[PDB]
Amino acid sequence: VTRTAAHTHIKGLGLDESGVAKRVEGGFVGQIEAREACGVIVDLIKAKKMSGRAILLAGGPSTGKTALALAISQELGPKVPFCPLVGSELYSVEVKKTETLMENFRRAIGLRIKETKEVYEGEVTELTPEDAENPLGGYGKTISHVIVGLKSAKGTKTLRLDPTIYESIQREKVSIGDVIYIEANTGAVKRVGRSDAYATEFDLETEEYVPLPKGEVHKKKEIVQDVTLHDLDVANARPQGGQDVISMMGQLLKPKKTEITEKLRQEVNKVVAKYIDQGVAELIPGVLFIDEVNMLDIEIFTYLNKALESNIAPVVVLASNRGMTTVRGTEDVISPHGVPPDLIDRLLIVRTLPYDKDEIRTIIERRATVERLQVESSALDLLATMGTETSLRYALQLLAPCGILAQTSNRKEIVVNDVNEAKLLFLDAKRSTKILETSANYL
Amino acid sequence: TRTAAHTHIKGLGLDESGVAKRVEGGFVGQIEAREACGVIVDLIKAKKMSGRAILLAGGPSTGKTALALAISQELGPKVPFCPLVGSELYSVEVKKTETLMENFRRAIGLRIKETKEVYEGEVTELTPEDAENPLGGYGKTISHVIVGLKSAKGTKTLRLDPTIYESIQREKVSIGDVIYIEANTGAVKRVGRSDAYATEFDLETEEYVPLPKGEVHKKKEIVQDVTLHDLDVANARPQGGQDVISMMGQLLKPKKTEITEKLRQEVNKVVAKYIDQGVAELIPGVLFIDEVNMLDIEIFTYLNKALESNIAPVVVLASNRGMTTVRGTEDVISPHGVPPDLIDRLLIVRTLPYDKDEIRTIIERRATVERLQVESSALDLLATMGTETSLRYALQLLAPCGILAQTSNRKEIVVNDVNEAKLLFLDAKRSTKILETSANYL
Amino acid sequence: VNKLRCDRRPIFGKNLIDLLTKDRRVKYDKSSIIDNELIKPLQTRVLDNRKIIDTFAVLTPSAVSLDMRKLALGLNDDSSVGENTRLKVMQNCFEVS
Amino acid sequence: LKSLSLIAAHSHITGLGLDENLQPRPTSEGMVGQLQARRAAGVILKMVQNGTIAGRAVLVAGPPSTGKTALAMGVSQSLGKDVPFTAIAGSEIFSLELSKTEALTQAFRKSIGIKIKEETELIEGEVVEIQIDRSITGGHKQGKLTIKTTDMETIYELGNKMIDGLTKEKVLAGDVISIDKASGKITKLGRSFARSRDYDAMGADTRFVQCPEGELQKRKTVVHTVSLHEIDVINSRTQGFLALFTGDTGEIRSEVRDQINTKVAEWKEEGKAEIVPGVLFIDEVHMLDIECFSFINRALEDEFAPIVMMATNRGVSKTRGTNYKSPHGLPLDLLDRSIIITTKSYNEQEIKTILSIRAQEEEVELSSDALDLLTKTGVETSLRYSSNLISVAQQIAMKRKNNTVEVEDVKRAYLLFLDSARSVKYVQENESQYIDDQGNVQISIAK
Amino acid sequence: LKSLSLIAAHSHITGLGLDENLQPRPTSEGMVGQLQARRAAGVILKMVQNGTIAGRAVLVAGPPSTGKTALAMGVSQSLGKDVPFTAIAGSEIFSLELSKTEALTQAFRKSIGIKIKEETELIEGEVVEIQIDRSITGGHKQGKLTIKTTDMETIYELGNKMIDGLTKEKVLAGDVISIDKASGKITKLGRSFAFVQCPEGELQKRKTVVHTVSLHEIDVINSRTQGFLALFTGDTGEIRSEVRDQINTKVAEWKEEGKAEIVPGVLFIDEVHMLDIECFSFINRALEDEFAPIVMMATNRGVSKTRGTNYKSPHGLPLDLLDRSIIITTKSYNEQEIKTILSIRAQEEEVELSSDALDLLTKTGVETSLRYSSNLISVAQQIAMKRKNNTVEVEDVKRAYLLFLDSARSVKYVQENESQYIDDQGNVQISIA
Amino acid sequence: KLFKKNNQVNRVDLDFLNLVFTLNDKDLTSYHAEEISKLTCVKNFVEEV
Ligand SMILES: Nc1ncnc2c1ncn2[C@@H]1O[C@H](COP(=O)(O)OP(=O)(O)O)[C@@H](O)[C@H]1O
Ligand SMILES: Nc1ncnc2c1ncn2[C@@H]1O[C@H](COP(=O)(O)OP(=O)(O)O)[C@@H](O)[C@H]1O
Ligand SMILES: Nc1ncnc2c1ncn2[C@@H]1O[C@H](COP(=O)(O)OP(=O)(O)O)[C@@H](O)[C@H]1O
Ligand SMILES: Nc1ncnc2c1ncn2[C@@H]1O[C@H](COP(=O)(O)OP(=O)(O)O)[C@@H](O)[C@H]1O
Ligand SMILES: [Mg+2]
Ligand SMILES: [Mg+2]
Ligand SMILES: [Mg+2]
Repeated sequence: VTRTAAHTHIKGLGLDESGVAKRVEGGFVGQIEAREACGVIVDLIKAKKMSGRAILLAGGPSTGKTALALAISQELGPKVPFCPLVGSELYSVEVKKTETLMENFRRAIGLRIKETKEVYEGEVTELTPEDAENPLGGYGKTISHVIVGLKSAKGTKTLRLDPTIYESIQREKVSIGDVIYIEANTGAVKRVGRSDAYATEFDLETEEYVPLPKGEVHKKKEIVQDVTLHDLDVANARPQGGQDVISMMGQLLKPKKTEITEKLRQEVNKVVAKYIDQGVAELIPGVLFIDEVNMLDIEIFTYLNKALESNIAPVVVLASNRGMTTVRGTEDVISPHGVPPDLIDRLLIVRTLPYDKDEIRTIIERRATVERLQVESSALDLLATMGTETSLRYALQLLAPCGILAQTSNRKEIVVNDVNEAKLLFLDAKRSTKILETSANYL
Repeated sequence: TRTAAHTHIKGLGLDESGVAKRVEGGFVGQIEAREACGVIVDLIKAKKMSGRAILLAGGPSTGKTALALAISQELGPKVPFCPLVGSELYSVEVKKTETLMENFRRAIGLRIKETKEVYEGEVTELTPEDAENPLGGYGKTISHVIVGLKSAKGTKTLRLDPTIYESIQREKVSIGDVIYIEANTGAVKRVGRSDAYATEFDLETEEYVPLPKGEVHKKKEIVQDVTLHDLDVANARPQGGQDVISMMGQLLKPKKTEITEKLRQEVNKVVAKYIDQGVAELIPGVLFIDEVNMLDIEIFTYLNKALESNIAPVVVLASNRGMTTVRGTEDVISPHGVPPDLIDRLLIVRTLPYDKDEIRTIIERRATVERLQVESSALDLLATMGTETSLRYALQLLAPCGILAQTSNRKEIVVNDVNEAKLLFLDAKRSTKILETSANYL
Repeated sequence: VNKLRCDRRPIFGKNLIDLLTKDRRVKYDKSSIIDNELIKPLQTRVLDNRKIIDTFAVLTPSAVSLDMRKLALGLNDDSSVGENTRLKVMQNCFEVS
Repeated sequence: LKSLSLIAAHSHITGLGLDENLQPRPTSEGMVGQLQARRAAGVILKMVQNGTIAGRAVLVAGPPSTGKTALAMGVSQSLGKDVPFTAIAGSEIFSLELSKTEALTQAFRKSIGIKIKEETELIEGEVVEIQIDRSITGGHKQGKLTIKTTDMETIYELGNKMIDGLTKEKVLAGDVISIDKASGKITKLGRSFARSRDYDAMGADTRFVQCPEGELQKRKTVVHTVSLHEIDVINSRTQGFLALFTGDTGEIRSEVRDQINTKVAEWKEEGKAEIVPGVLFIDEVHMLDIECFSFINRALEDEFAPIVMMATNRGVSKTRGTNYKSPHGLPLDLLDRSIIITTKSYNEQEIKTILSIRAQEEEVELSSDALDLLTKTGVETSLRYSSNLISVAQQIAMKRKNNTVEVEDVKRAYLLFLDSARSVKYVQENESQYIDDQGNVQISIAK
Repeated sequence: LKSLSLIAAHSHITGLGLDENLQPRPTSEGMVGQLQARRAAGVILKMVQNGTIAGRAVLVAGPPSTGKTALAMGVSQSLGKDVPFTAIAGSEIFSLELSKTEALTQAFRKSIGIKIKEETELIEGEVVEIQIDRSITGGHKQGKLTIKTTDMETIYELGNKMIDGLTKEKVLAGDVISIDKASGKITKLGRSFAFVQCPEGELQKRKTVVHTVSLHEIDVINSRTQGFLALFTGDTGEIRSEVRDQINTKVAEWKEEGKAEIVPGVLFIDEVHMLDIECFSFINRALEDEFAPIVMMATNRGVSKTRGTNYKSPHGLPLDLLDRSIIITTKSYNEQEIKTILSIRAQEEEVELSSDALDLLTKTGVETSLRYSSNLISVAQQIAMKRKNNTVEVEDVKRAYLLFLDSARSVKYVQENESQYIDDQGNVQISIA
Repeated sequence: KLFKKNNQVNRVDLDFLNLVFTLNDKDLTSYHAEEISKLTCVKNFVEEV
């Protein structure tokens, strides 16, 4: 039913109006400084003014960095765009990593628009060229356009169309007495089917019979549709696809994505700035979250140096789980967190705190209540000792097989013999290394 | 007059006996490379030698590329010179082998002489032919057009092909328009409406040109030179015409491909037929390759068999390294970045450095070519900077001292101007000495 | 219609189309030579080598799947493309040799 | 003005800001301080504006927070239009599909442009009526329309292509055209008033302003600017134009470069095409390969060689590609043929002046005490941290619903946003928390 | 005739120059000295001329200035026409679009050719008059012309394609044609009176035409249709082996039917020392195939480390390659043979030399090298030519010696000037004091 | 067809907003575009309104 995969127990940071973080609130136990400081970052994204700010989250495993990343991603809400990203994913062979990095910086930002469109629908009566029966010399009158007389329920109107939308009308195989759907601004054509008046013409027909559309012929509505600025950049970069041959071959010719020049982004945010000068759109920043920053190359780091000096780069949150190590792409450079010291100078470090035995007991406890399993107190103390002996992820990993053995033993609660059977059937890290220390022929 | 590290050398400047002067032709010192370079100049003037490779090895600011412009200026405009860099031979359309052997076909030249016919005149009639028979007939054409060209000194009618008639239809000519038609080539150029129809309309976009003087048929001979590689591209791919079939022949496959040996065999076969008729004359040339140490081992190994080939002329190389690793090889250590088999068929001309007084004459003669006036104290100071920082830093600082002289309204370079050039501009060792002290990677 | 034409009209070419034909048209004339007889271009190297092609092409791709040629381009009786894309494409293919 | 301009670190710097005698003012055009660097950069500016010399390389060095990239930004901003400026990165030349040497040659061809001009005719005038004539079976259209202006009104008969462009672009009697004779395309610029109310839903071709003056047929000159790299990939092959847009070019044959060099020199000798010597700027040139170093050592001596400005940003270390630690991070063959400009640190007053002009650029009203404390924490930590604390201080002030920035916002922004050295002390105090070099980490609290 | 021939280092060597008993002469056909190498190379020459055996590899080794590449050039020059000879480099197989193994297989398919013959008919004779007949509206041309020779004069009626080729290509009554029936194309050879034409013989004659095509061409042609465009443009590579196997059975069936006869060619690889171990094991398999040409190798390096491994294998090649191959070695030359080689280079370069200039040039050829003297003979005629005499004097050889320096002399100059030249660590004294 | 659900409610066309102008050098010049975009009027439909 409800799928839980190392998450969905956190509904945000859970801070008060004064700022002081609670001990037990919102799937979090302990970690006051990273949650309250993370809420300061949440308000910093809610400022809609700041840019170029980079805050990395550094700590050990099982400490809550990615859980804090889902806490800020859940605390921001669906109206603020969130872009999950891993530093291992930025390597590309079609284009450089620079285009994917700056492109992701254009992926973090959002921009909501409002626009009205016209809706036409009705039953097709006549498909015929125009006359205006004076010849005027210019034509034995036509160049081949078609007046489409759409018969709606509440009205009957005739309209003149382009040869391209008429070509899609020829594509839909419509005839006299078929209900169509035609959009004015876009030009897309959808057929609903044959009208209900011609259902008695034949006894069996593959074309379904739809009723006449109610309402007028011309309809208008307004949408508050949101669309990211990178989606406008791909819309400004390459042709996507159309219903004609020239648009589909325009897609088919060069569909391979290329690098984008700066002047194209200047025209995109030029007409976007014209849309915000008209009062139509509203610019809102976002979040680019990069996982495993120590896996990045030195070229992406040095382009991050100039990229954080750029304007549109929003509040970017990083996550690095190392220390004084060698940077990838460098031989002798030793720097903290795998980050060069110039990028670390413009970075902000939020130190993560570990958890005690009772806090491991509340992690296993609240994870057990979210997992909807019933654990006895003796097995809870045993899973607390395994939480303080092997790891946190081994106890949270062994929450489910104890319930599985409880299901096979028909028990509704986790017992001592079930978690000891989980100790016998499944082994941790140190037992695996201790077993693999004794080898006959590379055991 | 634009001067960019050159144009002060008008050749090697050797005597008829061979002995090189000390100060002659923008050169000071360097007797062995100039006189030996003149032996190479006569070796190109032999028109018999081929496969000879002479590399110029030396340090920076010693005069290897200046000697390359000295041999390129000493040969003259009649001898073709092909400047080339070893970094430029890398290509992804074709291999580096095709560009290397293609450049070996670019060095050679071949001058031709040919006569062409020139037709011009005012168009009178554009009409198909009718006329008679030895055995009776009545209905008559496949659509050719007799073009009656009315010149000044003569009136003649000529029959043309449908392709040149199609270009005549392209030029939108009519009755009474001056055209230009070439017989052997078939190209059509319109000069304009003749001056007799200038009074037909008061305003017209077509300009009014006078009638061409002279006869209808004209002939002349040209001593036009054209390189053998230009004949190879002319033998390789279609270039472009005025018809649809020629323009689509260009548009279909314009991407350049590798050339087979049999095509070059037919090219120099009919070229050898042209030299058997006494029409053309074969003259070798020079392929000069810059930065030979940047070449791959494949271009070196194709240079081994390419120097064993016949048409490879006197090729001059320039390498500025020593016992280094060859590009494309891991453990091979060889002098000049050149493999020892290619270095065995190579000839090394050692370059000599220059003293303090020779640096003073380089700055002196470069200052006279640069048309700047330098005082003796600033000349000795630029001599000490020539013997302290580099030669290229003093020759690089010849111009800002004259700029500061222009801002200070002075006509001569003074001590404070070159010391201000020392304060505003820094050399290599001051830049390294400053960058040695770093707070956060200065 | 006022906002429609106000949104319609600023369609700026990023450089020009006269920038494309300005820097492509050569000031040099035609100047035909024995150049044109010297070529034997590649698509007529297909035509002139008809005997070597007719004598030396023997082997056949003995395994094939029928109606894969129609599906590889997307033109069949049912696809995501429209109805006269396959017709106009099959006609422009039907004319081009 | 409508180059896209939000608030950048390099947005306030507009022009070098020098006098006619090249002595720099203290406060001029966004640049405060660095008198010798701005004067020498003005010598480079008049070196590009002179254009009589070429093949010269310059280097701008110095410690961080000095603005060598801001100095080159001031040179590029004071350079003006119609001169090409190429700003590439030092690690940008490393590519898999393209070699580093041929990409560096591509930048050296991108830096220099060519101006080519020609003259075309234009007929602009108001349409009175349109009367075309075709046939119901045959074809062969015969167009006639009337063109009118203030002092001319004549009827123009049209050809086949005029009715081809006249029917594949919708036009009316009220609509006004401007026709080029050489191009053959029609510019439907404006309308009178006549035909708008014919259809409820119409086509896509409606255009109205027109109120014209002047003569009917006028001839004006058009000038196009094109760099040498564009001519290189265009004369490479036909699909080099598709590689010019898609970026799938690389490794061009040098016969295009040599014959294009002789063709450009012949265009200079004939007087047809004039060229503009542009500036090549390379950022972060310290981590460059030795092959590109020797390639610059050859390519600086070519004839068509633009002025190269370099910004070596690192210190003395080991060059990539070799084992020895060369000084400056560059070999001496590069630094021998180049001039070096160095920058120095700033005073306490110049940081307050730079934060004041960043307050003028960001449109932020600051108090005196917040500028003094922000100047003190800008002297103590860095320039960039204060240059971002001025941004967030207006927003901690904005949450209190006043535009005035108080000292409490700067103190809160100081205790919230930590410096690098403070968290270096926190990292060295918490080394058991952070993961070490050997991967060891204490993720627990008690032993 | 008229293979393009300027003055090469390998231009004077024309043929191996051996007798009927295979004992080499001292001076014969441009090759002087190396009696055992030329005799063993003559055994290889009659090994290719025999053609009854295949799948054999040979190696020619020796010090520099011995002419192992010149010996293989003498084998290729004495091989004659109609036999394919492939001369590739050792570093030529390294490619990015093509694998090294498939490029080596491409060379192994390039070495062996196939002769296929057929018979065609030809009608050559002088045209008297041409009388075509068409219609102004309908079409359907009906051509008639008269063909004449010394003993035959007849009128030939023409079809549609004869008037298609007769109107595509301009021809007159005076112009004379030669028509092939199977090809259908017209050869407008000569013209009558104002051309060449002056014909004899019968009107219709049948002659045989023979075409030579290598197996690599059939491989890329039978790969796909655009393998012909890849045959000219060179964008081929990595062909499927079903074309090679079915082409091998088709070639064997053509040999069994007697239709197509093949010519065993020679494969020559230059600078084979820096080759990959994968190509070494690929040669170790490919030498045992049925259609395997005779391979001649020229190992030019010494004992060093092979590329691809860490150990220093002897000869620069693994022993699996040298086990299945024969090795010919060359020795150094005497003092008289350098003077003889410079004399025959004087005969090849058309340079008249004096006796004392040949003696001093022989001495500086013994002291330094062969190649330096072989270029000093070229420049000595031009130092002589600046004095406007064709005779070469000793002053030109001494001036050419003091101007053009040897490698060891400038090695002494480099070791004396190590402060001037840049060192291994990049240090260089660009100043004086 | 499962992803040919109703998109045009929540889709912008993005071809009407003059943002596919990378295809505008195929059939439009420079002075055609400047002379065509200098001339777009308000104050005539304002007159008829
Ligand atoms: N303070 C906390 N409250 C609740 N769960 C936590 C806390 N800290 C860590 N966890 C749990 O530990 C698991 C692993 O931590 P994670 O954030 O993945 O570490 P890392 O970021 O080093 O990979 C997460 O699934 C999370 O549910
Ligand atoms: N004879 C000369 N007179 C004056 N200047 C010279 C002379 N020879 C060389 N130079 C100077 O040397 C520079 C060219 O050095 P070059 O020899 O090309 O270096 P490299 O040896 O590294 O190729 C030019 O700037 C030129 O001013
Ligand atoms: N004239 C100046 N005065 C004070 N600070 C400056 C000046 N110019 C630049 N800066 C500071 O330096 C920053 C840029 O530093 P940068 O040149 O990128 O250092 P690096 O190149 O070492 O990374 C700017 O954001 C600005 O805050
Ligand atoms: N037997 C020979 N007869 C004539 N010339 C020879 C002979 N052997 C070698 N040579 C000369 O040696 C040169 C070729 O040397 P080469 O074989 O390239 O040296 P390596 O064996 O080091 O590759 C040619 O110029 C040729 O004149
Ligand atoms: Mg040089
Ligand atoms: Mg920087
Ligand atoms: Mg050899």
